[PDB]
Amino acid sequence: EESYNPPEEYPKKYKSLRVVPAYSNLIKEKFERCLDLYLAPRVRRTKLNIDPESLLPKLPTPSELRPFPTRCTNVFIGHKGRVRCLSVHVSGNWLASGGDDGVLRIWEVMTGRCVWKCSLIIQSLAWGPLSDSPVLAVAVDETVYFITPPIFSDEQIEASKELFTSAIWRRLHGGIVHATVSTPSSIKSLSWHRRGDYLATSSPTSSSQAVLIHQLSRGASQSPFSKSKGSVQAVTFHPTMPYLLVATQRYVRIYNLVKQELVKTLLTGVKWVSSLSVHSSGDHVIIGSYDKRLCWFDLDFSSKPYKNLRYHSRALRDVSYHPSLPLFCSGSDDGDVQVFHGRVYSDLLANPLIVPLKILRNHKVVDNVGVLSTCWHPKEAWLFSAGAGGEIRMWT
Amino acid sequence: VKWPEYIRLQRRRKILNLRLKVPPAIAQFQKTLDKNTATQVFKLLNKYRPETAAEKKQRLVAEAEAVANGKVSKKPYNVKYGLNHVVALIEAKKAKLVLIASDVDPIELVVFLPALCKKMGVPYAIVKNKARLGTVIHQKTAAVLAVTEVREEDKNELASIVSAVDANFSAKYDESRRKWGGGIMGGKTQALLAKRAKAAAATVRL
Amino acid sequence: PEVLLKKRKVNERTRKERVEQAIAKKEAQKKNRKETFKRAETFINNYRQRERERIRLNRSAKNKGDIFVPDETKLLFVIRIAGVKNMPPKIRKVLRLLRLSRINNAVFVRNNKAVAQMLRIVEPYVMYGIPNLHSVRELIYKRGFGKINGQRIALSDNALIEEALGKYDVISIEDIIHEIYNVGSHFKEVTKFLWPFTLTPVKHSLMEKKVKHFNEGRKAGYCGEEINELIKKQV
Amino acid sequence: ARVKQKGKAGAARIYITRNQALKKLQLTLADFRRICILKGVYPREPKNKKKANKGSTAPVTFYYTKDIQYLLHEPIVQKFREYKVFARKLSKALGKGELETAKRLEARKPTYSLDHIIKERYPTFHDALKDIDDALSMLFLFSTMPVTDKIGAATVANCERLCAEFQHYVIRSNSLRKAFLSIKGIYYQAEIFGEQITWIVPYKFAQSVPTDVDFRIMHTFLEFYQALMGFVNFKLYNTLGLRYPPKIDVAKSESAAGLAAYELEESNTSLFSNFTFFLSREVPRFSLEFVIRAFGGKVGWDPILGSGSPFSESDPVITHHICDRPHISQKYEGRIYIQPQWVYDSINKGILERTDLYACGATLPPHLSPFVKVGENDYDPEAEEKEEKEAKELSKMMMSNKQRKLYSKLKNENSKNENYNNALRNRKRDIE
RNA sequence: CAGAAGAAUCAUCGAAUCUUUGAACGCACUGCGCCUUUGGGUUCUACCAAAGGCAUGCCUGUUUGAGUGUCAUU
RNA sequence: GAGUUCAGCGGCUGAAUCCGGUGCGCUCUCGACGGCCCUUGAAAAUCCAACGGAAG
RNA sequence: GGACAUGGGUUAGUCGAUCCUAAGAGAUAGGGAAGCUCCGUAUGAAAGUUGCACGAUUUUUCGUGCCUAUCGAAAGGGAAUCCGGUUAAUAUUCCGGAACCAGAAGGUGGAAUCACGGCAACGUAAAUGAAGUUGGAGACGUCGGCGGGAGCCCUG
Repeated sequence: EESYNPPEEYPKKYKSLRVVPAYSNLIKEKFERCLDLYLAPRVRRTKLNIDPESLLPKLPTPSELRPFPTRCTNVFIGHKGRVRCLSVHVSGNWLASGGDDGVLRIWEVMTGRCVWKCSLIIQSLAWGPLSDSPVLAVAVDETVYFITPPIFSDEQIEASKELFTSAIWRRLHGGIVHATVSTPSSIKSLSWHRRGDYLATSSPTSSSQAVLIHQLSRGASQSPFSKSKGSVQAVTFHPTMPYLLVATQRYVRIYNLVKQELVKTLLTGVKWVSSLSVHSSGDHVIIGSYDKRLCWFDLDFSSKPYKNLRYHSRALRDVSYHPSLPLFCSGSDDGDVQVFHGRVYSDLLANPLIVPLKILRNHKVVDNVGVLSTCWHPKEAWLFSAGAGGEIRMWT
Repeated sequence: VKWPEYIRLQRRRKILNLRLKVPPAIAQFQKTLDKNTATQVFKLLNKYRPETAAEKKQRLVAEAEAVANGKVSKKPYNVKYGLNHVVALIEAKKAKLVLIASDVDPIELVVFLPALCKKMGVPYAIVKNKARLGTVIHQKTAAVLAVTEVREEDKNELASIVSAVDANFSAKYDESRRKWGGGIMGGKTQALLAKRAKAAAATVRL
Repeated sequence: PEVLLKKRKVNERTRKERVEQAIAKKEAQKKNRKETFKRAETFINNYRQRERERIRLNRSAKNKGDIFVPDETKLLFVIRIAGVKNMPPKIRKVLRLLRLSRINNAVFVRNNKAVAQMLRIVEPYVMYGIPNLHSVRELIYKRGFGKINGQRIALSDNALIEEALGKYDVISIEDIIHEIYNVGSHFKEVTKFLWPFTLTPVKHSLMEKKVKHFNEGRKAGYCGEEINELIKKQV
Repeated sequence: ARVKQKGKAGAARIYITRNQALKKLQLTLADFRRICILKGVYPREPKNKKKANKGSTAPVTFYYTKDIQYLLHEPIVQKFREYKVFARKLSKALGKGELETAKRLEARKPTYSLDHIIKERYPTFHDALKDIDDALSMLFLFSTMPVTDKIGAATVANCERLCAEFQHYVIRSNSLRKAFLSIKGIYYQAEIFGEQITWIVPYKFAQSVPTDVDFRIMHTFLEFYQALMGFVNFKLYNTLGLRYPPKIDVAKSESAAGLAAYELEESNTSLFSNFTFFLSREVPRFSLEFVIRAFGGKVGWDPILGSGSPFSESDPVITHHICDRPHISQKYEGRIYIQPQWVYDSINKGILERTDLYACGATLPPHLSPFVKVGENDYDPEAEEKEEKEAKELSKMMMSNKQRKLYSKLKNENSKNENYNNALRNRKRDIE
């Protein structure tokens, strides 16, 4: 429908048929048709019978399953640098955060106050599993401090003391220092045992002694591996029976310390592994990777990841699963956080139902770094997100 | 470089016929009629080509139809060809102009023709390639052609061609055809042969 | 059944590179074939031809101031078939006046005494006859070129004709055809606008390509109605 | 058993390259292409090009080995070799100065008939009628081009005859359905034996050859189509009972009578049946005569457009006088003066159109292409967000091959065109 | 002997069949190939089978070539 | 679940088929050396890799 | 009776041959010889099974570029199978169970837009490579002692 006077678009408009010229390209188009007839290869297909691609998607039904961490309403500010790591207490009322500034800030979740402003770089920080012993292990370079803030009840400080009262051990605005542990390498990730008697420290720089196990009952440290192969990126403890999970650069390894043996080596198939999270049931693992990929591992499915997810535009930094609610989060340097719902069914036939729930946005990105760490609330579907600008977003 | 055997034979025969001493009866065929006169020769010869096999049958069937319905001509004029026929014409002193091909393969087929043509008093010329003569007579090759009679229109043309051959082929060469041919050597060949000759003559006489 | 025509396996990059090197070879050969030799016969042959023309021109002019001037028509088609090196100046000018400055040039002429005497002067070089409606139509419709601002422009559209000839009520190719075939008031202006056609002989047969001095057997003189066949072999 | 050598079967054995096809047939590229034009042969790309190329990776065109083996026993190939022999005998005849024998050789020049090529390419007439449109497009394109040293005068004459015969059949059988006018030319759409035929006829103008197209390729396509059209026209004329070929009036052709020269002597199709149109000297008679006579309308035309006019200028029987010139000095009465677009709009819509709107000097209603069908939403010239995003970013999140990606082109291009031509009506209304 | 009922272990003989070899001829001496065409099967770009082909010297012709062999060509 | 050996029954049913220690031991093979060489110690089929950057 | 008579008996994608080459033999090219025949084995051979690639088709008569025998080993080299059971006579072959190799196409999932990490040696589920140019395995004497393992022997 292109002619002398078409209303479709305005080729050229001609006031009359007589003024219409002769198309000088007609022979060229006909010649191109000849060449296409006997030179253009002909491929035969199934003609893609009329089928809108909207039939390919299945039904996630988010309106039913919607523990929505809706838009953030509480913003915590005051940190002058990137919040490298943050953690929430077992009670869920205290959120301790830290970063390269070396300033440790404890925030009250319900009010948003920064009551504990004592500063005391911060690699990571993790609370103890015992409520009566709220000891926070904070890693600074090669030193880890077991700090028990006086904000808690007085008796809890004494309860945390008796837990302990390779790596060398040593025993201020309320600077209640209890135990300082120094390691040859700069520890990257920290993990706590279920009973609080064991501390796992992982460092990527070291090869022989990348991971160290610290027992508070004997007050000593040791290397769980006689011969460690490959760099170690993160470490954690199984939340159901005592396995130790080593997240290397490429693989995720399960080791039983009781037998001192290897259990399963999960092949992420990824250039670089960033961080890992474990479902409370212990048979599902979520892996964040530098390849902008999220890998869901089902220990009862296969060594290979059960599913692969590659929406992030930048490297996936942190992944965390909510301890009670069937939700998990993934924060990357792109400034956007992906919130997914993972429903785990104990039945063999029922495979886990993993569907997206929300894509949180409006987070500042500084020096190609956006979201650094994310934490789940111990009680409800509330998310603490740490940005590179010192902003902590509470996604209720 | 590795030439094929037949290509090597071809080029060696070319050089060998040059280095050797060619007798005067065989060396006179190295000196052919010039390019201008040969063009004028073949202009006259192409007005007397023998009629083609189709054109002859075309004429004969034309006369056959006339008698088939119901029912004196002129003597045909053309060029005379064929070695035995032409030699018989020269000895009969009937040929006016004999044109000998310069590369008849067994050369002795035509080696006596320049002498026989000069003995009988016939103007003759040696022209290039056996194929040019063959083309005139609708053949692949003619060892020799001859002209005995031409129409009164072309009597003056033939008298001019005969004079040109006399001036450019017989008056020319002449002494050059009485000399042994060959012995021609390259630019550097004599110097190489002189070194070889003096080396051989020194003590290599066995 | 889903057959798709993929991109051609022609490699357009190397194709146009091969186009350019072939063109560069043509320019190389064109600048290479220079200064052929001239034998003595060709010089005499020209002189005999020039004397042949001089006698012809004198005999046509002296005591022969007449022309048979074909009738029952007003439009004639004149094609310059042959040319001779170093024409006599009188012949050179008449060909220039009739706009036959190059060989195979064809021009419409109004049949009258003035064009007839000029054609008689230049008779051995031009083949002329009476075009019909069919010959006039296809010649303009397939080889008509106009004088737009003094360059040779194809008559692809009627807008240019209307722009350059609107004062004489000439708007279309068909209007041009009607004016030419009827010899109207603006016939002189239309012929002025029209470029002379270039009816070069066509060599399609293998025999045509090989034979020398091929000019389709273009005879000279007034060919009458046969020129329609000659145009038909061309357009 | 034996160890099977790698790449001795499968795609490596089924597909053959172009060069290997050349050496197999002992053909040259120009002759291999020419036989590929006449036959139905074309490149075929395999799924695994590297495997089919014996492990190599150079970009190489592929053909079926079975397709090539079918060309080993082609009688046309021996005709290509016979032409090479004849061309050399002609060369020897002329080079030896034998003009008459050259003429005899030219008379007995080896020619080949494309009978079995058409049969083996199109088994049934309806198969030919399907891919007949490309042939008709080319024969009409080359029926108006000037003669070249590449394409002969006989070929041009045959193209005109075959095109005119087909136009005569369509007019006689009233098989024409739609005629559309575009800048490229005139698109005709007819139906024969149920099949649909669509071709293009350009406007007659003194164009120039682009000089970038290879006319050797055009020669073989013209040769193939002319044989195809000849046999198609023979059957169509036999179907109508008309003797084939129709006789040619030499005098009428000499006077440029067009279709009137060929007389078909016997061995909403009536949209304009009760009408006598007249043609002025500013309109495409080669197109208007075709459509009007195809739909029953009688035609008279200006004498300068061609002899054999049944009507004159002064004949009062003229119902309509088509004239695209903006000025008519000798205006008639009862012969209402319209523009050419009136006729073709009537053809497309199958109804009589508004002569007042199409009268001389009036505005021109927009041209409608009958080939364009109404789209799903394209403009014809005549709480939820959370569920939506969840249902839209799960296939790009979870689905394996992400074949849903095709929406990025199917919906995107259609929506952009729909948005443009839907907002166009808003702009034009605002301008009004 | 048994069994069968134009017979016949008949004659004549002009039509046919004629396995592997052998001058022995695709290559070898249980095998190993290539080329053209056709066909099959729980079944098809795979596999299989069938048919017709492929020795050497030379002669006549045909086509395609090679040659710094002999020339012609404004 | 096979085999072997014991018990039975009328094919069937029971059990066991285990834990060691070893040696200039014999046989075979592999690894790491040390000599003597001299004449410094078969070939090919076959498979793999590197340099290279044509093409998209 | 290993005699005679009558019947029965040898089952393989994985074991051998088949494929490769060895010393040598040997047809072909050419040359001898009256001759049955002999010499000769890349030799003054036009020594290429479709030697290979390139091209909008090149005056619809093909141009450009590149690279330039066979036999002879059932002990040498070499893709791949074990266990249990079964016969009057056959078993890595048959039966039952369990594997392996080679080649062939599509399909499904995964991977890169010609992939990353580690100072490095190098690693990984992937990670195109034409012409042309190389490298490695095959593939390499013999003797002595030591170390390792298996089976067998000894024995609680």
